[PDB]
Amino acid sequence: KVFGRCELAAAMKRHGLDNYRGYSLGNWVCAAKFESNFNTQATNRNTDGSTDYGILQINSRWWCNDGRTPGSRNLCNIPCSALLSSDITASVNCAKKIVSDGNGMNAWVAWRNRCKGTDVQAWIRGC
Ligand SMILES: [Cl-]
Ligand SMILES: [Cl-]
Repeated sequence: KVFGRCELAAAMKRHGLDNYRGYSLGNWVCAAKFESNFNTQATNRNTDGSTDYGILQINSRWWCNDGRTPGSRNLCNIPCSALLSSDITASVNCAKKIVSDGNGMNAWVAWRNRCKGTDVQAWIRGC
């Protein structure tokens, strides 16, 4: 499914992402917009043989297991296929592990390049 902006903000808030590990909700909505365009089924293949999966583009080298990525670590202990559900539970739970690993939201390239440093609260305005 393709979430609307406020629809995703409300779901992310129910799943505990607002201010999680120091990141206000607008960070997570902005991240999803530029990572997946709010589509829970987005996938993108990388040069290293990994693939990024779902609404938050979680990577198959470090975080989820897709069975075809060399050097897999599966630190979220989840099959990547579960991250293509229209229900964001599995992606949120893995995102919480990622953002707790020591480099904050810098794991998300699109967030680093296109959200960080902007007024991210605008992404939840009007909701
Ligand atoms: Cl915010
Ligand atoms: Cl998989």
